[PDB]
Amino acid sequence: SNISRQAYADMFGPTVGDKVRLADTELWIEVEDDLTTYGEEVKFGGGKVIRDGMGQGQMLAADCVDLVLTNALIVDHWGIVKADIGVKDGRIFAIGKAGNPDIQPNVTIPIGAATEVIAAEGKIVTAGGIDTHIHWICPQQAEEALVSGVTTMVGGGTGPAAGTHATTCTPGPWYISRMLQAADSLPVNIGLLGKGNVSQPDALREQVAAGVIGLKIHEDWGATPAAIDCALTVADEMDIQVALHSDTLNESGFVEDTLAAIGGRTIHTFHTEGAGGGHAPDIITACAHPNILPSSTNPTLPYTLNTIDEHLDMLMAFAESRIRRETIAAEDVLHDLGAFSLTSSDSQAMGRVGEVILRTWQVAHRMKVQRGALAEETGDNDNFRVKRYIAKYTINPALTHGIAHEVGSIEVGKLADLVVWSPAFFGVKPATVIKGGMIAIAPMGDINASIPTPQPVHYRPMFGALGSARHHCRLTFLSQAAAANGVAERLNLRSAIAVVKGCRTVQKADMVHNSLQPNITVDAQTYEVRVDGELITSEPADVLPMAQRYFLF
Amino acid sequence: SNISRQAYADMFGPTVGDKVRLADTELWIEVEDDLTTYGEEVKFGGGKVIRDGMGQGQMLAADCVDLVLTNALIVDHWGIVKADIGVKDGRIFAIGKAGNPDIQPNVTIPIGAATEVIAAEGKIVTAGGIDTHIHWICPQQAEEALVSGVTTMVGGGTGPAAGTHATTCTPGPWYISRMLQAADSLPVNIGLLGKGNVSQPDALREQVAAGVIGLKIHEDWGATPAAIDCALTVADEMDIQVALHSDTLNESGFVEDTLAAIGGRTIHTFHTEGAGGGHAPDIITACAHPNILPSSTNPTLPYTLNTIDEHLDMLMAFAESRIRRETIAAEDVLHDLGAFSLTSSDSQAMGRVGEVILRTWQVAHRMKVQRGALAEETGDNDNFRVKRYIAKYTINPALTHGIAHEVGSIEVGKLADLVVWSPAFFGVKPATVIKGGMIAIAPMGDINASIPTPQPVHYRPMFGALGSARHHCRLTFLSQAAAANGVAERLNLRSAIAVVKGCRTVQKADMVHNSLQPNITVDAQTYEVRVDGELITSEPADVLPMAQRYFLF
Amino acid sequence: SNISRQAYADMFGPTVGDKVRLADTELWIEVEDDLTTYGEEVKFGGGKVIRDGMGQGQMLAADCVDLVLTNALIVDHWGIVKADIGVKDGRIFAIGKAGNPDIQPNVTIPIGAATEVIAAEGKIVTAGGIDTHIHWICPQQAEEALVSGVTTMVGGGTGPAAGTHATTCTPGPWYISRMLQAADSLPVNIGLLGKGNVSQPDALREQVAAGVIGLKIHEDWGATPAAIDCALTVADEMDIQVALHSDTLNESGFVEDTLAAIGGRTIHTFHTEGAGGGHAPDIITACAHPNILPSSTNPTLPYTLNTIDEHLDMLMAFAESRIRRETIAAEDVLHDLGAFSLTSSDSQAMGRVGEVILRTWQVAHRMKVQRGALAEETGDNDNFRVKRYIAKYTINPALTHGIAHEVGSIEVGKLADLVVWSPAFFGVKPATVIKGGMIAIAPMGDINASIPTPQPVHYRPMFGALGSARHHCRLTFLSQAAAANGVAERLNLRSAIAVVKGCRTVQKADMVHNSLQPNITVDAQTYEVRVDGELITSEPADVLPMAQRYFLF
Amino acid sequence: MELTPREKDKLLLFTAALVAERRLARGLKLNYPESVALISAFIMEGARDGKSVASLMEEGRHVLTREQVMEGVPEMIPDIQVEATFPDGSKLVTVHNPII
Amino acid sequence: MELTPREKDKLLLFTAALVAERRLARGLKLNYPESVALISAFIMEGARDGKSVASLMEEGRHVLTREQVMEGVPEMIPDIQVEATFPDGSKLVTVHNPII
Amino acid sequence: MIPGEYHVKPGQIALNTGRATCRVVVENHGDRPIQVGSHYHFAEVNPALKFDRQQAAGYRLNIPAGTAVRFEPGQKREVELVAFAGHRAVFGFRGEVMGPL
Ligand code: NI
Ligand code: NI
Ligand code: NI
Ligand code: NI
Ligand code: NI
Ligand code: NI
Repeated sequence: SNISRQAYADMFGPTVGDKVRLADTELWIEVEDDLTTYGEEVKFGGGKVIRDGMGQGQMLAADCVDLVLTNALIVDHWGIVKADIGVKDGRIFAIGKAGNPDIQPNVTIPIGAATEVIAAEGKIVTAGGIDTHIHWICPQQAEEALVSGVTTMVGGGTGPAAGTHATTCTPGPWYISRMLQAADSLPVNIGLLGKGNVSQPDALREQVAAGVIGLKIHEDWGATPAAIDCALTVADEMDIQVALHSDTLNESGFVEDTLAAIGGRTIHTFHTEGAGGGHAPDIITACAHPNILPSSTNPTLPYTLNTIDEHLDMLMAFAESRIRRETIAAEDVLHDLGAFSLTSSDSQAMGRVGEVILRTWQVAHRMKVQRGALAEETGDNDNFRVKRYIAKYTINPALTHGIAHEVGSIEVGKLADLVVWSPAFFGVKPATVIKGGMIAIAPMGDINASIPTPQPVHYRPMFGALGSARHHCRLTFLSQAAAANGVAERLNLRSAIAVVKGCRTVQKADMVHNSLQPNITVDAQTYEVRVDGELITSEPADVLPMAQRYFLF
Repeated sequence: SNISRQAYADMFGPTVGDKVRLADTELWIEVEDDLTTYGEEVKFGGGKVIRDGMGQGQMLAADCVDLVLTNALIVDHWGIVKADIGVKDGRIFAIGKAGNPDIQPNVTIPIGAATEVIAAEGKIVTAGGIDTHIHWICPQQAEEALVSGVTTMVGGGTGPAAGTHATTCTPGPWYISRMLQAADSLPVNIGLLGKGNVSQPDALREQVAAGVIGLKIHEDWGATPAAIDCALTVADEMDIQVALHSDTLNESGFVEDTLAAIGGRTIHTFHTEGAGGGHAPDIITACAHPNILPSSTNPTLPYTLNTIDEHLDMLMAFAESRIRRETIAAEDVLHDLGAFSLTSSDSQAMGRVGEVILRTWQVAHRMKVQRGALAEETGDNDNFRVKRYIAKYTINPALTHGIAHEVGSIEVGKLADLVVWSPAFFGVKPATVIKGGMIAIAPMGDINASIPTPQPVHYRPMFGALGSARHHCRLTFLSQAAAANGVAERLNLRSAIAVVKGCRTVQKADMVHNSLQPNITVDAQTYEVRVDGELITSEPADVLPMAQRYFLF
Repeated sequence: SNISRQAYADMFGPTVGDKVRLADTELWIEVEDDLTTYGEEVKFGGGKVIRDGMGQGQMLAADCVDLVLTNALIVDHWGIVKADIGVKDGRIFAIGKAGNPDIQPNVTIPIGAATEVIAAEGKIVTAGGIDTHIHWICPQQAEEALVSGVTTMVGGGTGPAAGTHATTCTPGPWYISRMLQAADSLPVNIGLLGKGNVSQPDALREQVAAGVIGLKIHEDWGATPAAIDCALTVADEMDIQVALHSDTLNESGFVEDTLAAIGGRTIHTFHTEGAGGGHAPDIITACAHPNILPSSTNPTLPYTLNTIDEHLDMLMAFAESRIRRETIAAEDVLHDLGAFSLTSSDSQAMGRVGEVILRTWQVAHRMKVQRGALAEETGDNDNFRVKRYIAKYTINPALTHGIAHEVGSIEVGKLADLVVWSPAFFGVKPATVIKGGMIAIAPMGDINASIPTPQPVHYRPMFGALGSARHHCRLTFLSQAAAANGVAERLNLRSAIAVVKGCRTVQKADMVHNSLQPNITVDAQTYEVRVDGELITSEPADVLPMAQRYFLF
Repeated sequence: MELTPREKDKLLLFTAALVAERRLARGLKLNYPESVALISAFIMEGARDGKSVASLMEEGRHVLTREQVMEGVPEMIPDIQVEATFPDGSKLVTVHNPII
Repeated sequence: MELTPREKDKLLLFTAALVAERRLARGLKLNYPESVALISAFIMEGARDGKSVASLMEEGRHVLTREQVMEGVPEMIPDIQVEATFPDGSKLVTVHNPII
Repeated sequence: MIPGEYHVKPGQIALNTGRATCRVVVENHGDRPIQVGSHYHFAEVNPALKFDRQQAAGYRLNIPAGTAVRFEPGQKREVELVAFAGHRAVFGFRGEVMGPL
């Protein structure tokens, strides 16, 4: 039997060689591989394949996956392939060919009576996003982020308090405890950051032992060389990550002094470009060092017509020293080259919590338009650029904070945090958001309707976000010390617990597709950014995709 | 002393002989009996009867009911009577005459210091509805159903997944466990259905042992004779119910073949008419058998002008074999005759979750208009028709799934799940919804207002739907096996637990007021339904009551 | 160095001698004292004071406060002073001068790494309000009250039931238990009232032992001399408070008879003016007795043009005996003189749950306008009037119900329930509401915005109102007996527990700034109120502040 | 704006009234919720203008007549109640038998 | 009014449509959510007037044309579905390729 | 057609049939109004009401349950009483009986 590739694409989604446009951008992905056996694809429906004795086997629950995402077009740092996805015990079981071994060939993902089915033919499946720059200003941010496709949130705060408005810090044991408890009510995996600004190591150890998976050094609390050193010392001791927002005022020294204080120790620099904070006007030079894991906040991504104008007030003498067109324009290119490895929000403190994914793709769109194909690109597609950019908000953030053994990518053994997208709405509005094996939130039509599709259709929380179900499907990250001291039992945390590790050994070279260490310099007077003497710059966009075509406001 | 019957009706509600119009329909009920003693009725208010030493006695909490619904007009399968209702320990204590035995005569329901009062004079009180065809596509369905007056929901699903969109199945142990846990957050009693489509009995036993109170056989998973037999075998073993959605395609055989496979064993046939699924075009003939408990989904109730037109797309060659004007028109009459015993929704999979009660009464209205009084009717009222129809969504569903020992009717010892209605809004918008002795949801006006009546008035959750209170007032149904294996403790379920029993011994004859087994045939070419050779049909309604007069949209 | 007082006021808020207008009223407060050391004030921000080694010390968590509210203008019954507030372990640690003892002088509140900061410069900080007349008609009332600044709610009810609509009673053990459990879900401290109307003491003891912190005597349940006596006897036994709503009908006797029945025992008279219930037309004379703690409900505060007209229907022969212009006008003055000690709502039963604070200040505004300065006033300010009126909804209610050891005022050792206000919106819309050391609710702008200030800005729940965090920050009040019998463990209550004590020993003299016992009489025919023969009256307001300038509807 | 729950709650009533207002304009006979919404919104705007409670209790009975609403609707609405912020604070306005 | 969840839910759609309606009036080319809202509200009012399902399925395809919406928008909307209370109860109206 | 309308059959209802009744003249000597409810023990009403208390022993007002009779200051009127039933045990009110009778 034969079938035209078009009819095939309509029935089971695209296959090897077929290209798909990501939303309304100019980025095109091409299916690199297909793990199916033509003619043996699994489809669910009346008279279709997944039925007793046919595509569904006679095996017991222990011998079959709990969930199968059929004919999914995976987009991950390791590849863009067409395959079936098996989920078991809340984790990624396998990526391959689903079906019944009794009558079907090459079945690697067994479907049985205990198997639920999610039809993904014609859909793009990605790992949940991970935002490592969250200001816990309000609990509502969690749902906003979940809706956008971000399944893990790392940050600090106690609520709408002055300290939190400005920094990602959950100050001391009492607040840390309270926030760990409140975390059980939120539908995303969470990790907290404590206040790392202190020159007494015991004050820091207490916080780590209390539960935080990292320490935030912020200039508002005093980002001095003494404070920085003290935080890194405790970090090397307790295997936790340090996030830095350097001395913008150059009060205690310049950028090189801070770099000296850090002493080659691992550190994650927040908003490395500078607008969101850091030594004026050259904190961006930090991305040249091997021990630096650099990320960007999202208001500056990408450089557009209104960027500069809006930034002055979101900030409001050091304003015009902080907001620079030169470094802002360069930042986009540095992302395209792999010099900047992560993207984050900086939620409600110069950042948009639900625009991390959206903005990263807009930067990719703009760079393709301005610079063309990347040197690593093969074939007539943007596969490598896509892999480079998706890594910025998935695997890299996960490596940076020592949680990549649990989440960050679609790999066997990791927690099943997946986002299903329709090509037309990729990176803007997802079709399904799965937390730990359960749909946590998805667009839903009229509740009293005969079908789930009638209007109005808006995102509503599902069973994966309800009480005990939620606890079983989310993770609360603790520091090894906190886990050992039995914090989870003492606070009576009800969610699953995961411990962070490998925060001190990760380096720039470990950043997937984003390990560039450029010989970058910044002119002290003109603020011009140069890599190997070449000027790095770009043009501001007048109109962007993934914008006015999708939003009501 | 004397008092005119009209003034009496205004003060304590109607009495023996008085008739009341159900909403804006043509159905009239007549008060058959009154359990009061004229002059000794209990009324609450300033200077009224329920006061210390007067209508309120000096007994301790153990010797008086927790709640009394005064002067209620009960409408149940067993009668339409005027009486006081006593509720104790979350259950129905008694139906009779409330008051203080110290000074009042014939007091059967003692009112004391521990007695709360709900004024029901001029109100109709009914048992909470029970929907046995729920697709757990989204948690929001629970509130929608509660608002309509449905207090118990039986079905399957894991959320907005392809399998759930199509079938009422909660596939395997893991999903079953997760959904049982999520159930603790919903304000309705719940029972889950697993995937019954498999030819290996152990795969089914696992699900029953996991927690399900039934198994759903759906053609989308393969409703073959082998699968059907395997499900029924396990059902007879574990005392659980089987719900069937037969082979529409006639792939494995015709209707008679399926009937053969069932082998006289008890089975609940979903949407027996056919439009919602089943052997084309004669699955409706199933209602002639004694081992069949037949129910209808609600989109086809009642037959109207737009019915056929809307159904084609809600379905979208076998479309015109599935959607038939002939069987649809006959279905209404079969309900009026007692050949179809239950009504359900088929929520968001060709059914409206909040229209189960509403549609059942519209069918009754239309049938009275077209066929006049029933042969069982006595007096100039529609009492019997009302009792026949109310049984369709209360007691019958409860018997069908082995939970009638807990809910389903207003009888002593059963869980106190009651709905208070104002005659003008009967079956459309309830005045109060009581779950296990506590008001779970009711219409509420301005929260800052001087009284609870100012606008805007819309349904809002009450204390009976809050945290631990909710757990104490709702029931999670488990299979005898699951209960024995200690599933509730293992999953740490916080709600009350009830076990299903008597699912295999119930038969068509046991259906209250709906035990007709007609000699029904369906013409293979014309699709005409005939009972004893007589053609069964009806006319489509152009306008219906309980519609545009009550809804804003 | 020097600085102009104006620039100072703009930077750190007003200081000694500076006056501030409360909202849009005519009431002016003057800063009486300032606990700072000019030049050593603590400010948070980039380059500001609270930074490592500077305003932030090197002490461990145990040696520093968890939270500091900087440069706050406190307004409390004991004073209107400018100072820093330290909060530790969910309680008020100290009021004084915050900072780092290493380099700063006079530091009494230590700031360390574990210290979160809330900037209160230019803000007024007050204790959370306490409403002792709550009808638990619906859970939504809790959020409404919290938003207004009321952190503690005392009352009774089971939901929208007839008994609750009319009285503040949670009838019997079963309902009491259920409501205690439901309380864990609400973001305010709660205490329940049982039905005190019974002539059998054991029926009352059961309720107290069940969990209630008081008993409500309501005429609708029979406010007879026998019932009253029985309730007070049990009250003196179990150390709980009695709330009274006397016999309006004069059925069992007149006001003097009720007073006789009470026999000099402590009792809290609800809505003492009369409109909301009580002996017609002289229940107001109750405020002359030493054992009476009198309060007002809020619909009558203050006397305005529409007051009388609206009241007839909110009530609907004894209507015109209950609603009297004479007693209503006098009530405002009696409040100004300190004859009436408390203010409450009477939520949804002739009272507005979110207008307790707002109305109290409107009465103060109107009285200043009509009567000028109080005799106790010193200086050209309204400091004493402010202290007299703020005590009416904070400390006095707390003393009246035996919970002043936990809440009611901003004093060391008490639970940290504070409300931050901007002068322009004082008593109308608060900036921050802190429950037990955590922000429970506050106005919040666009969740996806770059800052928390963009529109729309509306009150949204914060972390202090989430799951376990909420439980750790709220209090459930139990009677000593209930606490002893282990009710909290039996019901498995998850919130913190506090026990009431000192309810029988409190008297009119103990009411802060409101201990006046006037020789008051009421003319039986004309209803005119006279104190020492002088006529007490006032003029109805045509327009009031804290009204149309702040609300959208 | 710092909208409180009650302000946001009234926004619902206001919008419900917009629905009715447009349908009345089309020449349709209003149903139960439409009528209640329309008359309520009228009174709220009345309090905004500063009319007295006494005045609105009367004016509210002339918003919709029996010929502008579906059969039975008038009987389903024995009265309408709503609160709004008058110049002198929140007040309850009760219109008895608003539709005649 | 005793508004049920579904009635309140539709109020959202109605308001979403008001937004689109005003922008269409300004002469703007509508985007994805604006289009879906506008056409849906049209059908709801249609059911209020009492038009049949059959009639609305056709009428809905003439509310917005390809020249009144942003590029790609028509392709993003293969169909629109909404339910409303017809004189004979709730019915589903599905408009296929509403924008041409 | 009126949604939820009643169709009350014409006629009357006889209240408290077969119970001993008695009439008494009552006069309000107080300066404030007094209102009594249908089930209140009449012998223990407000002391300002002058009447034969001894005859009112064990009796309440023979009127529709829930209603009440009002006595303005100085008002004199004849009321009909009906005897309590049940155990005929009186508890509460002004605390004058607190036991059977
Ligand atoms: Ni920063
Ligand atoms: Ni930040
Ligand atoms: Ni089906
Ligand atoms: Ni179904
Ligand atoms: Ni009262
Ligand atoms: Ni009250």
